[PDB]
Amino acid sequence: DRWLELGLTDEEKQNQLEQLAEQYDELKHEFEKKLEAKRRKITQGDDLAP
Amino acid sequence: TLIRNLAELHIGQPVVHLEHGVGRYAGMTTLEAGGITGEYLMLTYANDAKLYVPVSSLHLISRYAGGAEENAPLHKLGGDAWSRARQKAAEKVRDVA
Amino acid sequence: AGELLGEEQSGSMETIGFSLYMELLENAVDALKAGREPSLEDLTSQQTEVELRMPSLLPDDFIPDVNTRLSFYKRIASAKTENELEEIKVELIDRFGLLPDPARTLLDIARLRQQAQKLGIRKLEGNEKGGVIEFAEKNHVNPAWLIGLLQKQPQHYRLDGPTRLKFIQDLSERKTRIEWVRQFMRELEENAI
Amino acid sequence: FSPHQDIISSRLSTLYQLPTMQRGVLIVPVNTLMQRVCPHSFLHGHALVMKKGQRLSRDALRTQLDSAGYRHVDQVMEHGEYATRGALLDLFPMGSELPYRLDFFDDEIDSLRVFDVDSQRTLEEVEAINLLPAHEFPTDKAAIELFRSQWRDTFEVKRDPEHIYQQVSKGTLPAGIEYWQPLFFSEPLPPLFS
Amino acid sequence: GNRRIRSVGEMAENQFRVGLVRVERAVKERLSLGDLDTLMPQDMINAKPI
Amino acid sequence: LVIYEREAPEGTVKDIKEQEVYMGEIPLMTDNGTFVINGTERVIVSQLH
Repeated sequence: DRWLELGLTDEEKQNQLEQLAEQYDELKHEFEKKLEAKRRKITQGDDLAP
Repeated sequence: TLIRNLAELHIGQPVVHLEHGVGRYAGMTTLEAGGITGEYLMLTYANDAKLYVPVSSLHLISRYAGGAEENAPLHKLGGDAWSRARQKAAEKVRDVA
Repeated sequence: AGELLGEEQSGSMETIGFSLYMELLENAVDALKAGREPSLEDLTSQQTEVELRMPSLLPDDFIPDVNTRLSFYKRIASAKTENELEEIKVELIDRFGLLPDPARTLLDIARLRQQAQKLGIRKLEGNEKGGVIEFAEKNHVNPAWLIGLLQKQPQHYRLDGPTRLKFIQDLSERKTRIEWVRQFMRELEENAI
Repeated sequence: FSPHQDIISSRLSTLYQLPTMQRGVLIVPVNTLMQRVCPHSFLHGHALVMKKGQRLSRDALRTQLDSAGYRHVDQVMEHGEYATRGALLDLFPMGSELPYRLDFFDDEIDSLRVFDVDSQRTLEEVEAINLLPAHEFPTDKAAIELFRSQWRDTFEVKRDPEHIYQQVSKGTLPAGIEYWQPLFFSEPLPPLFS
Repeated sequence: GNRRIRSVGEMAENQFRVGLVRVERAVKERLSLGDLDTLMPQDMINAKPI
Repeated sequence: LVIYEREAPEGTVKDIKEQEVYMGEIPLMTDNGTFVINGTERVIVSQLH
């Protein structure tokens, strides 16, 4: 849970670390909204013929 | 200097085009609309329907003063509400005339 | 701001803006002074239209922002004398160096509109192949020499309407078109009555 | 809040000439004598002089100003901004009090004309100009990476779209960033006594 | 050398064009009328035919 | 939609308005190449005309 801010020498490696942390946060957001989307799709009513 | 701070052309502030109604200014654009590239000031209305007005006919735009910069009315284009309001105002101005 | 006309100031109702009230007030003052019927047409105003199917604008590359562009648009629209045009041209020279062809065309079109308003003609329209000239109710062009030209070249000049003169010209060049119209109107006003 | 960058102008000029002057009285209050300052190598290592007879590119000088830290605006009215319009580049030096237009000609400095904030026209043409860095700290890529290194060494990063670390790494400048000055030089800042 | 393969894209495109022709006729006859000061490109364009 | 001016010569703009009109629903193609119409995925064969 606490890895992604450990120190590291100055180079593109720090850039990769930042990019990966950003990706992790984005993934969390993506999941937390996709779950809501699926809930909406399930619980809604159903269109039908007259 | 506060008046001169700005009295026109903020990318979000609303304006009123007396022909149609009240919208939000959005900028300038050049369009080839008949073989001659002319400038156009574009306004946005309800439901995201844009209206470009030729630069030459600039005197038809007034700076909004109803004081609802964040809650102002947004006339949907092609509606009779603005015409009705204008007719009421015309009657009032005829009376005061 | 509340009713600029009625009571209950400092109200947030849906009233029309400020200036439009003054526009309608002066229109009704015209209805009173001239005794004319009230009408929602003075707002649909037309001082002088000189469109000639020729691009004329202040390109954004020539001026970056939009606020200054619109300020100069308004000022040029509300010009009154060619001295105003000259000083505006000087200011444009200073603030943005050389003048593009559209800028020069706009300046000279404004100048020609100024001169035509001085003359007495209201609507001068055209295209590449010719155009029409339309005067005012009380024009200052000499009818004698007007008819003289009309009969000199009826094929190139036809009074088609109480106020409309149709002419044909091969002005495939914008410069040729502008020079022809300039010389035409200048010669017309030389015999002004 | 920033120190009201206009004042910075009046500051940097006095700093630039300060070592080289024989007669004159400089007055300072203690509250500002207490404050640390730049090393003046950062200062006079970036001190450009534009002269008439120079075949310098418009774009090369543009990127030069960008590296110096001048901000690109379109209606220059303040200290430390530059605007461009076709062949006419104009800017406002941080040292002087009046902006200048250039009138490039074949990548040659043809004119150097002062103009008021509201005249926008020539008042006079000066032979040459001297300009100084936009702020009291570098702002090139090396500066950003050095700042980030010092930050990760000293404080703790927070993954946040307004935490000044991320805001600086983005490229912009936080309003109060001027107080985080010692994070830009990797040196103990002079006490101004030098 | 005289017979042509006409895959799914082309046939669907042509059906779409013959759909468009109807709305074109409708809008042409609509614009032939006056009273254009308050039109919008929503009432004249109909989604049912296409 | 663009509106000219009647009295002015052929070619001129009084005001021009536009908006994003909805129209139609074009079925899409699955990865394999079979459309789905009503839960009864179909395929369109080519013609040799």
